[PDB]
Amino acid sequence: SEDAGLVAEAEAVAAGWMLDFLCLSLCRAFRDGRSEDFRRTRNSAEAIIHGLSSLTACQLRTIYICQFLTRIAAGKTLDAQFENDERITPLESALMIWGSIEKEHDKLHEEIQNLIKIQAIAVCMENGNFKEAEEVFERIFGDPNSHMPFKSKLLMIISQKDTFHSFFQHFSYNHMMEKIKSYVNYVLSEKSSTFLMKAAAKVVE
Amino acid sequence: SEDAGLVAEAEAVAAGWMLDFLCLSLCRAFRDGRSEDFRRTRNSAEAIIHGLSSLTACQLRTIYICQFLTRIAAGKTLDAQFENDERITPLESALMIWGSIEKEHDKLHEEIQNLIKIQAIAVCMENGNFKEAEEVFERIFGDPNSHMPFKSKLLMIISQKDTFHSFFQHFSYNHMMEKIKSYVNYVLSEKSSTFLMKAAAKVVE
Amino acid sequence: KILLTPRRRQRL
Amino acid sequence: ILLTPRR
Repeated sequence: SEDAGLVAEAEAVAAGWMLDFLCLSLCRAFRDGRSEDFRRTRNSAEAIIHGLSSLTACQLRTIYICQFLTRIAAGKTLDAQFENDERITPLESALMIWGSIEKEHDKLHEEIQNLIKIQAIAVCMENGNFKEAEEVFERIFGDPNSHMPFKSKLLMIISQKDTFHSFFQHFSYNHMMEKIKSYVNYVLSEKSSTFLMKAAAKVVE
Repeated sequence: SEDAGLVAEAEAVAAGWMLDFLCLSLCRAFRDGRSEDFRRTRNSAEAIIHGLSSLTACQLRTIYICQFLTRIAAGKTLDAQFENDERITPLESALMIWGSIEKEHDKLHEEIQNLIKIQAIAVCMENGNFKEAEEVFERIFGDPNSHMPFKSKLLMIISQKDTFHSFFQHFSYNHMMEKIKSYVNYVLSEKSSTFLMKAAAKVVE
Repeated sequence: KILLTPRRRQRL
Repeated sequence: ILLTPRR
């Protein structure tokens, strides 16, 4: 039974099951705001991911989804460092991740992208970090002459150097979280039936 | 539309399944001398244990086995502390767990037990910690009921700082490891029928 | 590489 | 303390 090949093939399969189960759990804790459960599941997800020796496209997407949720959960923590470049704030790191998944769902993707960009600037402005807002803006909106949705609105706001703006009340941190929770509901609909959870659910049903 | 309680119960069940699978992976890494796999799998098992909501006798036993193997693998690392009592060295810690596992105290068990005792002493001496070596002897061989051929000889060898005596050449670390690996093979045969590994073996058969 | 857990900008 | 040691 201990044929190395067959064992290697089986362990890849089992690790995929564990990864999916842990992503499911991370998503639910995220949605529910179960902060301690989220931390535990995160530690487990991280270890399981570090243990992988191979990646299907589905596994890579699942890793991205876990990374995305951990950046978003830390979005107001301007001192948390998720990239080698210590300048990159957590919501900027979330944006970079988002730029690798769900592109084919273009309307929801654009909506979430825009809200993250808005709040990447808002969290700096509301902290009184006006210079950092300017630097974030430059990194996420590219060439100053390039045009992008909400860019000119955000430049006006940054230039006024006030910790409060009405625009950030409408496109708020809570509104961003709600759109992201909608995306999380979608991941849940797709993954709530994966092997490990479905098997566990019938044991306790 | 999901029930938060059934979900949490299902997550606790999956955690037990993953515990069993990771234990198997830990054993195979140990057996094969795959040091990095061992460390990564250790990290995974450690995180996953926090998903349990209770602990059955089987699960405590499973955790013990994992704990045992990690102490053994860390046997030469006098850096590592595994007990609240800072004086207990890794092989001593292993020894304590070895006496905790619900299992038959047969010939193989006593043999592994004594080999660990010997090596607990030998690594202290290899480090020139001769006084620590005597204290270790006292803790693990001080009991009149803890008998072993050459038990007295062992203490004299210590007292005379004879790190490279023929006794230690013969009852070596590698000799200890071969006997333990032999026991690990048994655990592998016992646990290869647990849910996750069996399901995965079936997928790939 | 930073995976799921971050470092602290306000250190060293 | 479970599997990973204190230093």
